[PDB]
Amino acid sequence: ADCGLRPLFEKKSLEDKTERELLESYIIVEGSDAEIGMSPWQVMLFRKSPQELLCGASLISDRWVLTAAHCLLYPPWDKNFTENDLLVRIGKHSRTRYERNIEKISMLEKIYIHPRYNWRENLDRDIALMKLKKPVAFSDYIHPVCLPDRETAASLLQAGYKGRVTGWGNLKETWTANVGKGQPSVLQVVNLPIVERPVCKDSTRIRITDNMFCAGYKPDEGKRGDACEGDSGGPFVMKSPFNNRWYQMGIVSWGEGCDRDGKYGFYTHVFRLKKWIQKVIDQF
Amino acid sequence: DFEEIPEEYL
Ligand SMILES: N=C(N)NCCCC[C@H](NC(=O)[C@@H](Cc1ccc(O)cc1)NC(=O)[C@@H]1CCN1C(=O)[C@@H](CC1CCCCC1)NC(=O)[C@H]1CC[C@@H](CNC(=N)N)CC1)C(N)=O
Repeated sequence: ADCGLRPLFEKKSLEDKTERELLESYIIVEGSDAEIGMSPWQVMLFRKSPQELLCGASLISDRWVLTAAHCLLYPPWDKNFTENDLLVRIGKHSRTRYERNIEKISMLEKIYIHPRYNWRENLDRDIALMKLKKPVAFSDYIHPVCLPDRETAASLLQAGYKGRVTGWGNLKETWTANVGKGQPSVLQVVNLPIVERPVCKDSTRIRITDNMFCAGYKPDEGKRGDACEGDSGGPFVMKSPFNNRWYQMGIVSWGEGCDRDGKYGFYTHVFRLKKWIQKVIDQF
Repeated sequence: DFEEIPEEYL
């Protein structure tokens, strides 16, 4: 009920450095350092052993975390994680450090993957929920994002309208680490424009469904940016200009290379899968 | 690369 309102920004009426870019449009590679508390709903899916970052995710209540299904189940790469294999890290900023007194670590209680998730062909319905064993305590760095309703999705999911993607994924498509620019020290953020469905389809050979949308700049626009390895499962948000709340419209799903010209990032269409989300949450 | 988290959560 208090979703999408950040403690360090909306709550005290302060704006972050680029949110105006999104509003102006209403009618991670090549991104930048996120401000503190800029994304209170940001979650890190963490592998117990070997301790590493699996994916991005988002907090939608004190007990539920949203993410991409391929983050937990992807037979092609022999990926099939179970509850105890993971941990969710919330309230983070630094990628590798254990942020004492600020971040909170949660154990998973149950994984819920969309029954019709298409890992075989095009990642259709790439969505998954995670119920935490215990509620997480909200704070200045920990707060849930809102989920879109039909009207909100209808007015904001338009070509040209920009959204925001965050994560600790790679800085470059080309394999790189802490030596020649590859892994970021802190959370990265990038604002990207939603793209016209026809354009999305013409950019790939893969079959695009209504449960997905694509975002990113066209080669002619000069500006760049995209998600990359380590960023999947992360949130694609938008700030409603109607009520000034942040809404998660998409989930980082897939692409073909990172930040490639003529190519775009694909995201899970959260609203189209909201009924499933509701059922799961209501049923369990 | 990743700092050691407390065993309490492991
Ligand atoms: N684990 C491995 N063995 N290999 C890792 C390959 C990682 C490729 C990379 N992906 C990623 O970083 C992340 C997060 C992301 C989401 C949107 C976005 O715009 C950017 C990043 N997501 C994913 O891993 C999901 C599961 C398979 N994903 C893919 O991206 C697919 C796309 C399709 C796969 C068939 C079913 C529908 C979806 N491609 C890939 O792995 C290929 C990557 C490189 C090739 C070109 N390079 C080459 N050496 N041949 C093009 C494609 C990306 N953006 O292409």
